[PDB]
This record gives sequence, structure tokens and C-alpha cells, in this order.
Amino acid sequence: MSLKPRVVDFDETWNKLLTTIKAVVMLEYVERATWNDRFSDIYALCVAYPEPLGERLYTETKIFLENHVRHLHKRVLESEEQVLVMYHRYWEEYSKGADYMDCLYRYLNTQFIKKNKLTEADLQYGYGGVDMNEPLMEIGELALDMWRKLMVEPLQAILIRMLLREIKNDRGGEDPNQKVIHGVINSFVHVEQYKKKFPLKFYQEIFESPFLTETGEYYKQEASNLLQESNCSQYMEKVLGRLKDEEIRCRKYLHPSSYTKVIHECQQRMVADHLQFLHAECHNIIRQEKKNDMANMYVLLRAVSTGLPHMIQELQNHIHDEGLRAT
Amino acid sequence: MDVFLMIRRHKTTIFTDAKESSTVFELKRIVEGILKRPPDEQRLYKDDQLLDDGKTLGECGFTSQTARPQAPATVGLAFRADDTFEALCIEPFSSPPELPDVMK
Amino acid sequence: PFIREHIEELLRNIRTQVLIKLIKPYTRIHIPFISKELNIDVADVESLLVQCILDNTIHGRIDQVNQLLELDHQKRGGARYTALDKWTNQLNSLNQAVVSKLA
Amino acid sequence: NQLTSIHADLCQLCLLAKCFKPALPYLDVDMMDICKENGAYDAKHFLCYYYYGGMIYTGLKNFERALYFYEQAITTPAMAVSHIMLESYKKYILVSLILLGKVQQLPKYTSQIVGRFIKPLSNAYHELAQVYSTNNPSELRNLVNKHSETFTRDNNMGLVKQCLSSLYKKNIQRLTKTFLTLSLQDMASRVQLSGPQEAEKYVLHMIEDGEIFASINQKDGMVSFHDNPEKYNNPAMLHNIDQEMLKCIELDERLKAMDQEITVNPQF
Amino acid sequence: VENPSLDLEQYAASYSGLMRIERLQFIADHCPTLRVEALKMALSFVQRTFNVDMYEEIHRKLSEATRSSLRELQNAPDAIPESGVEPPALDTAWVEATRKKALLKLEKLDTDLKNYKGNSIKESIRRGHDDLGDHYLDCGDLSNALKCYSRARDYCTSAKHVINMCLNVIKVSVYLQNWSHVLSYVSKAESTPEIAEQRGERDSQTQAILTKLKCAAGLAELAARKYKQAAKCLLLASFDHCDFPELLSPSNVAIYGGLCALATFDRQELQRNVISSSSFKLFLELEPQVRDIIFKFYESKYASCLKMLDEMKDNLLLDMYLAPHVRTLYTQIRNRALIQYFSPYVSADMHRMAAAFNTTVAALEDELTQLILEGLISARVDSHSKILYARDVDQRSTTFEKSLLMGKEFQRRAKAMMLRAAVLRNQIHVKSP
Amino acid sequence: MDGEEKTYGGCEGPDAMYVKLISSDGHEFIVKREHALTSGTIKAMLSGPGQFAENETNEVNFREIPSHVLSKVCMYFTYKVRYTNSSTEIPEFPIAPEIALELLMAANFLDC
Repeated sequence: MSLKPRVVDFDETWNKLLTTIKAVVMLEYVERATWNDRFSDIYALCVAYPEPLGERLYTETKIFLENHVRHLHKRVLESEEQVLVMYHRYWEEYSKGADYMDCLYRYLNTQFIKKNKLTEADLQYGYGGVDMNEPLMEIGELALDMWRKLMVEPLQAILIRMLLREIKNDRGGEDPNQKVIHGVINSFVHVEQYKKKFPLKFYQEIFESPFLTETGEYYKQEASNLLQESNCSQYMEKVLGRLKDEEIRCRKYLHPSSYTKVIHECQQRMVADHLQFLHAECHNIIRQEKKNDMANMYVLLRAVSTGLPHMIQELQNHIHDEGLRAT
Repeated sequence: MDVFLMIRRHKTTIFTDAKESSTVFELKRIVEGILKRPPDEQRLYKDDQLLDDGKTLGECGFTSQTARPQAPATVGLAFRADDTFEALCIEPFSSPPELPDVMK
Repeated sequence: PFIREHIEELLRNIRTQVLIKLIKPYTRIHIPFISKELNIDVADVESLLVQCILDNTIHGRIDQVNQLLELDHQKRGGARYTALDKWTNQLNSLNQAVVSKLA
Repeated sequence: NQLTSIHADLCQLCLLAKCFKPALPYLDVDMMDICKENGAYDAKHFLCYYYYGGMIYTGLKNFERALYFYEQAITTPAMAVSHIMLESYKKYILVSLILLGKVQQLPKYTSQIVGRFIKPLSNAYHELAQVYSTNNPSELRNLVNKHSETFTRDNNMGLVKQCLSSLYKKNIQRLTKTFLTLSLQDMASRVQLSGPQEAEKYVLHMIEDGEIFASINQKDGMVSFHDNPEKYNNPAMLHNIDQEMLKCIELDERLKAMDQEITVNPQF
Repeated sequence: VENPSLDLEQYAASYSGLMRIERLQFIADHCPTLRVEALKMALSFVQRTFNVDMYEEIHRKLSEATRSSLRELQNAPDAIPESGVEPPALDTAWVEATRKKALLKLEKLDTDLKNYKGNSIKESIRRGHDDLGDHYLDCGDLSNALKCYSRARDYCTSAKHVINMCLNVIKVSVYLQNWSHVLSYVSKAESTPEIAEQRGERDSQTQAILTKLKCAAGLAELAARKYKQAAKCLLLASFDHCDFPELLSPSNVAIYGGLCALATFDRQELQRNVISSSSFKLFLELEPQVRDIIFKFYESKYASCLKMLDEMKDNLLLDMYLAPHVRTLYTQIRNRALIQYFSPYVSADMHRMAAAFNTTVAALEDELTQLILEGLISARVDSHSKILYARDVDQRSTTFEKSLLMGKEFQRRAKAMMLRAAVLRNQIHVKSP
Repeated sequence: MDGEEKTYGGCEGPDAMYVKLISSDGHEFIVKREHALTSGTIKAMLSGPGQFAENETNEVNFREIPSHVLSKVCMYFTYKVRYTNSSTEIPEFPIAPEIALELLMAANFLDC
């Protein structure tokens, strides 16, 4: 081979190029002697012949990639009651496999079709089991578009339902399993690509929608039951440890892009609508000398927005009436 | 400040960085960790001339204008095939191919 | 020695106040006229008149060849004509910018 | 006062037949909005009209209109060099050197060929403005015999002769700002006129033309240099402003009709 | 001209390296009396850290001043260095000793630099870069000194490391005549320490940091003929550094800033800049000869202020950088004093102005010719009575005519624009070439 | 002669410190690992192939680049890495007319 345009044919290369790609995907090791020779074969093929071979190699690998992702989706559908543990192994094997394919095909993306999906916004492609064609994009971005068609299939009501169940379990403690729960959350964030507007529409419907509804309904039935059963001394200590563990759980499972959104819905069910009961018992705490009971009312009111000046006006009128009674 | 040299021996170059006026014995210790060979068997040469261990690179002719990073200087290498030196002469690079006459 | 270094500036500030109250009535006052009223020599009068005009305190011009302080009451204007020169320079550079956008 | 291909050919007839009388009513008033209906103009007619029109104002002692006419032929963009564009830049330096002392700068929308191809080729004209700033008649005479071969091959004979007498007139006006009543013998040293008798004859030519107002004092052997005692308070000056304002209100009305036409047609 | 009275101890102990040798050679080549002491002190600096480029150039000027009989130095030296002092001579066994000793010091410093890099210590590497940068300057390697200071930028961790590194690049950029690189480095050295630390160097200050950044930038702005920007930054520095090991002397910043602002500012601006500011008062108090210039310029005393200017011109000509600036700054101060003096007047007499400036009637007439074309005044020279009169035009003549000429060009350019846009409508573009 | 040196210092490293580049004429270009990070094709081989990033067997096989072309490529990697993160003089790189036409095709392949 040489840097000059040769006469390398397409049939004498696809038979060996497909063997190296198939033996390297799904987290598989390949020989270094064969991986180094793949870089010299792509450069000597696109420049060969008067017709550019870059437009044919991108369409040839697109058909094989569309028939491989759709075939692997049927295997996971056969196994039931274990979709939350198989999706992590499938995403981890596909993330490492697409990373090695994008590093090898880095020359084809910078030469043939350099634009991405920023100037395109087609809702028909990428959503649904389609094996025809795909929008023009890079190799590293083509694997992310083929991952959205696996969630639109009748399986979102099972994988998401079984994933939010372990997160809702907060009475036991932290943590049951971190490699499995976090392995599914990161698959919905990295799958988002660039479009004509903000890419906060698909991610907010397949993850941020069922999570904010099930979490708000769990803490609502827990704080309301502990208030009518336990006393005020035990109700304040129970909601403090649950809210502290929720912020730690979001730092190891969710993404920093949705930190203030999850903590806002959790505080809207613990201390929010029931402010008539917490503020009524706070008047008797400040009348005496209790350091442990007063500390539970300052931390809970600090997380709630526009809750700090409320306690200031109550403490001001308390010391004003106490000093007038002693005189 | 820093100078770069190449150690060629039978169509096998070795890129090793060193100082401008450093000891000759310090350069042989770097090749030991990459070739798994004792430093007493290697022999550094400069334009077909045996160097000394007590001297330095600045006293021979390794300056900043000669061993530039863009164009290093050739450093000879000789092992121990029996008791004396082994290699001494190397092979130059290949020639450029025929340029396309349609562009000229 | 502290107050001795400032005794010269205090004497010069008094001569400036008297010259203002005497130059208003007299239009073209004589140079030796202000020297006789102040009972001072003519050596420091020529040096004080230069500093008084440069300090934007005494208007007019000093004429040493005639010993007359010129004060043209009906002189040319300078408050309105100074604005027409700035309007011409701004409009000249503006015409070169609006014409360069059409090749 | 419209412009067309016929008006461009009328200026060429005045160049052959030396008679600038019919070219006065067609050039004293500015022209705008060419007559177009089915195609009757070209790019070569727009450059030949401004080049031929500048030669009429040059000989007619009208340097105020010659500078504007020669500036339009240079600002026109192009792709290469041409004979019209070369003669337009060479005459732009000789005209600006008579009024002021330095060549005027070019606008932003000018062609890049003038500053990359015409400028290095016109090295004989660029060096003439450098010596004119020093105001030295001894050094200016050496540049005429040196660049005599360039002025003959570019048919520029006669235009450079006006710059020789302009330096002597500029030195007299320069002494008016510095000096006031200079002697007749001292005026023949800076201007270099060889003898005081030649100084009294050169200052008399500027009085008839109206370039400067001076008075010769033969009783003392000196000459006085006074300014113009005109306060512009005559009633005739007010009529000139009212007559000049009648053309400004008409130019704005014509631009309003052209602006409404573009708004009707669709644009991006 | 030259001046035999000049202190060489302070002028040589201010800089080091190539600047100390170049500043001493310019004095001996210009002052014949201060030639033996200038070449003797310059040869003593070559003993410390030997070299081969600066040891053969100094001896070339000593042989031409003692052996040649065309100069005054002949009755004392007698064409031999054996005359009172014993300067280092140049023989056969000296050109080789000055080269082998300099190469031995380079091999010792280069070997120790490789050991400091293997210890993973960022403090030993940054310290070794300063010793190698100053060693290549005296030897003759001007390109090897910039490679050592550029590698020490990645080993910084404090504010003092950036200031010490940026000050070394300025010394190399001066010899390379890179005035643009000096102005781009003084801004980076002023934002990191936030102007003299974050509290002002505790309470009392012994060596101010702002003075170092303000003195290095004044040398590059003066050589670039920028008297307006150099006189606006030297007033913020205070006398709190006690000389300098490798910078300008504290006795020269008052002259560098005092002479630059005297030509670009009038009398009112001097009382608010170099007088009202308390930072510049400490520098002017050291040299009383510079403070009296501002006071004499405000009291309309141009007669005594001019005589004191030429008295100190012989001392400033002995320098290396201020010497070429004696023909551009002196002509601007004299021209500025004549404009401010003619402002209150309008009919000055030539007989009174010639006796005030210590001149004559023949020299006064020639000064008025260069004051109208170069100055911004408007005076008329009346040779019939030798009295500088004044004849100005009316205010309505220069205003109505200037506005009328602009109005004619406004209508001509507007009507000519319609002709260019007319051919652009019927699809007629450029078809001449 | 004088000066303290270091035995195990400088740029001494094991097999993972230096990489290997196989030419087309049989030459073996062994350079540092930090110098090969300028290109894109060589850096992609170290991150893969493959689930083994480091294994003391890193090598680069170039069947289209001979020996005279890779000779200037290895010198261009040292020139690019050394002349960064500083502010010193940058000399001109000597480029031959017969090599400039070959270096342009190698720069687009190496993504540098």
C-alpha cells in the first residue's frame, strides 16, 4: 500500500473488514496485528478508483448495524423478570464496542459527510423498528440513534417500572446495588444527540416523567401516616434522615443535570402542605429550652424555598411577648 | 535547552531525550529499561569515534544548534558479539517515489 | 521654614483678586496703571499677567509694544461658531461610510 | 440632466475638436438617474465618461470639479488592469498636488487593483508627492528630467507642467501665514526666483487670477500680505444658500421614490 | 557633549549580564576622560562566569585608546596597561582559559538539571532554570536563554513564581528589540498578584512589587518613541525598592517620567499629575534639579527653565538608551514652552523675546519661522518694524466657506452614487477587464 | 566530569513508556508514548484495540508509509510537543519539495 490512490477493490476488503468489527464489538478482544492493519485499508480504499468509495462503505456498514441491533433486541425479550440486569450488560457491551468502532472510523467521519444532526430534525427515523436507511451522521453518533428504537417497543412499561422500584425502597438503607441501578440511568443521558432545538424532550418523557410521579406519591403516604401515629418528636427525626439519604442517592445514581428538580418534588410532600401542623408545634418548642427539637425545624425549613423568613417572624414575636410578661 | 538524539543500529532507530551537556553514562541507563540489556555492553559513537565515560555530551559536540528537535543527530550503537564492538555502519532511508508529472 | 516656603504663594493670590475688581470698568487699561495702584515694580507685573491669563482668570491679551491691555467688547463669536466646525467634521466622515456600502 | 451612451460620446468630440463651449451646459449641473428602458449603457462607457470629463475641468481652472470627476473612475471595481484605470490614477495625483500638498486617500469601496497593481506601476507619480511636501524648487526640477521617459509613453505631457508653477504659488501663500510684510529681496531666497525683479512679476499674476490678495509697497522696497476683509454679511450670500438648498430638497425627494420602488419588489 | 563628572558605581550596579557591559562601553566610547575607569570595571565583570564573546570585544577598544597617539590617552597609559591599575590583559594562554572554564560550568549545571527532573520536584527545576538563563546571556547564546525561562512556566504554583518568570523574559526581549512582547507581559504580571499582594505586603513595605512592574515597562515604552504612554504609568510607582539588581536605577525614573510629561502636557496638567500625586513626590525629592523645572514652568519663568535644561544635557548624553532621545524630546519641550508663552500675548516684540531667551535678533527671526508651520499658533512676522504682529481671518469666513465646500461634496457624492446604482438595476456589471 | 547525575531518572521507563512503529521497508521507529498522542490514528490504537489498553505489546503497523516519510513524521511529533506550553522562538521546519507532496497525504491520514 501507499499514500497515492491505488486500485483497491471493495470485494477484497469487506470480507476481512467485517471479521475485525464482529470480533471487537460486544466487549471482545482482538489481535493487535489485525487492528493496526485496518487503518491502512480504509485510507487506501476511499481514495482508490475514480469513484469515491466512502459513500458505499457508510451504506454497507449501516445495513449490517441495523440488522445486528434489531436481532439482539429479540434475545433480551425472551428473558423475563430480569430486564433490569440484562439492559446494563447490553449497554456496557455496546458502549465499549461503539467506542472502538468510532476510533477506527474517525477518518471517514472527518472526510465523507462531516455534518451531524444539528441541521436535521426527523421524528420518523430513529424511533421504531426500521431497517431501511438512517440519517447522515458520524459513526459515533449512528450508534446513539439506533438505541432510541429499542425503548419505543412495548417494553418501557416493564423496564422503567422495575427500575424505579429499587430506587423507591428507602426504608432499608443504602445501598442495595449501585452497578445495576446506575447502569440504566446513564443509558438515557448519553443517548441524547443534537437536534434543531433542545434535546430535553425525549429524555424527559422516558425517565423524568415516571420518576417524579412515583417518588412524590411514596413520600406523601409516608409522612401523612407517621404524623397521625407517632408524636412530633419522632416525626421530625424520621423525615430528616430520609431527606438526607435522598440527596446522597441522587449523587450516585442520577446525573447533575437534574439535581434541583428531584429535591424540589421530595420537599413538596414532606413539609409543604402540612405546614399548619409543623408551625403549630414550633411555638411550644421555642417557649422552653430544647436544642434537639429546635435543630430539626431549622434544617427542614432551610431546604424549603421562602421558609427562612417565616421562622424569623415567629421568633421575633415570641421574644417580644416573653419580655413584656416578665416586666 | 533540551536536545533530542536518535540511536540507529541496523535499520532500527531509538528516540531518546537527554540534556545538552549531560554525562555519557546517564544516557546508557535509559536504554537499559527499554532494551533489557546491561549498559556495559552498549557503546555510543559519534561520527565513527569511541566516546569516554568521564566526558560529557557538551564536550564532544552535542549543542542546541546541532541536535535540534526538528532534525536530530545520528548516534552510533555497538553491542558485544564476543569481546569487541559489533555494529558500526547503518543503512539510510529509502528514496521518494516518482512524482506525478501531471501536476508539474 | 515650613511657613516660609508658602509665603510667596499667598502674596500672589492677593494680586489676582484686586486685578479682577479693576479690569471690569476699564476696557483698555494701561499696563503701568495697575502697577502704580498696587505700589509694586513693573518687573513682577509682566510675569503675573501671563500666569493670570493662563489660569482662566483674566481675559484679554497683553500688548508689550503699546502698554495697553486689549479687551475687545464687540469681538467675534466663539460660543456658536465652535459647534459648526464639529458638525462639519462628523458629517464628512459619515458620508464616506454610507457610500462605501454600495460598490 | 440625464446620462446615456450619447452623452459619453459627446465628451469625446470635445477632445478632438478643442472647443469646450458646448460642454458647459451639459457639465455645469450634476447628472443622475440614467435613461434606461431596453439597454443602452455599458461598463466601458462609465469609465470613459469620467476620464474625458476630468480633462475639461483641468484646463478650465476648475480643480474643484476635476477632483470629483477623477475619483469616480477609480472607485469603480474591476478584475484586472486597463488603460482607462491607469490614466485615472496618474492624473489623480497631479490634480490633488495643486490644491493641497498631499494626495487624498481612497474610499473603502475602492478597487483592490489600484492598491496592488496600479500603485507599484505608478512609482514615478508617487515619488512626486513626497518632494512636494518639503517645498523645494531645486529638487522638483530634477524629477522632471528623470521621469521624462514615463511622461511621454503615457501621453501625460502638459499635466506635469502645472505642478511646477504650483510650487511657487504655494510658497507665497505659505509665507502669508508665517510672515506679514516681507521684503522684496528676502522673498527671492526662499521661493528662489533669482533677483528681486522676478519677484514683483510673479506676485502680480496671482492678483488677476484671484488666488491671493497682496499689495506691493514700492516706496519701501517691501510687499504686504493681508487677508480677505470679507465678513460674508452681504445680502448676496444669503441668496447663494437658498439656491443651494433648493437642490438638497430635490435630491431627497428623488431618493424617496426609489426607496418605495425597492420595497414593492420582494427581497431577502 | 560628554561630561567628566558621572557616578559609575550606581550605573554599573543597577543591571547585570549584557546590559552592564553595554552600558559601560558606551560611556568610554563617548567620554574620553571616563574611558579608563569604564573599561576597567567592565573587565572585572568578565572574571565572574567567564565567556568568549564579551572577552575579545572589550580588549579591542583598549588597544585603540592606548597604543594610538591620536587620542589624549597617551601620556598616562603609555601604550601599556601597566599604569596605576592592572586590568586583565589578553594573551595567547587567555583565549583558551576563558573558554575551557566557561564550558566546565555548563556541563556541571546541565548534569544537575537531569537529576532534578527525575526526583519529581517542581521547586528544584524552577530554581535551576534561573541559573541557566543568566549563564547563556554572558556567553553569547541569545536563543538558549529564552528556552530555559519558557520551560519554567509549567512549574508555577504561587504568585511569586509568575512574577519572577515574567521578569526574566523582559530582559531577553530587550536585546531582541521586541517592544510588543514587553507590553503583553506586564499586563499578565499585574492581574495575578492583584497589585502588591492581596493586603499590601503586610503593614510596612521594604520592596514594593508594583514598582518592579512599573519600571520594566518604562524602558520599552521610551525606546519605542511613546512619551505619552510612558509618562502616564511612571507616576504610580513609589520610592520603595532600594535600587535594583537587574533593572533601572531609582535615580533615572524621575528623569524618564519628568522629561516625557514635560513635552506632552502643559502647566495645568503638571500640577495635577507629577505634583498632586504623592507617589511621584518621593522620586522627585531625591533629585532637586528635576523638581525646580516644574515650578519654573508654572511661574512663567522660561528664561531660567531653559538654562537648567542644557546644563543636565551633558550628563544624560552619556547613557545608552536616553542618548538617541536627546534630539526628539528636546525639540518638543522648547516648542511647547513657546506656545504657552504666546497664548496670553498677541503682539510680542522681537527685541524683548531675544533678550529673554539669551539669544540675538538674528536667531530670534529664525525661531518664528519654525513656530508657525510646526506649532499650533497664528502669528505674523512684520519685518517693517521687527514686531511679531497678528492678522487672523474672521470667524464667519472660515466657517461659512468650509461648510459650503462640504455641502458641495455631499451633493456630488450622493448624486454620483445614484449613477453607480443605476447600472446595477438593468443587469449591467463590470465588463471592462 | 563534574555534576551530579541520576541513574534511574529522566525519561527511563518500561515497555509501556515507548511505542513501536513498523514502516513499509522494514524500519522500526521506536518513539515515546507522549509524542504519539498528537495524531488520531495512532492514539486510537492505544485506547483499544481491544479491552487491553496496556500490555507491553503496543505496536503500530503502517503498510502505506515507507521509511523516508515516517522519518519526518517522528521529527514532527517532537517538534509539535516541545514547542507548546511556552513562549520562545519557533524556527522554520525544513521541508523538501518531494516530501511536501507526500507529507500532505500523511497529515490527513493521521488527523494532524
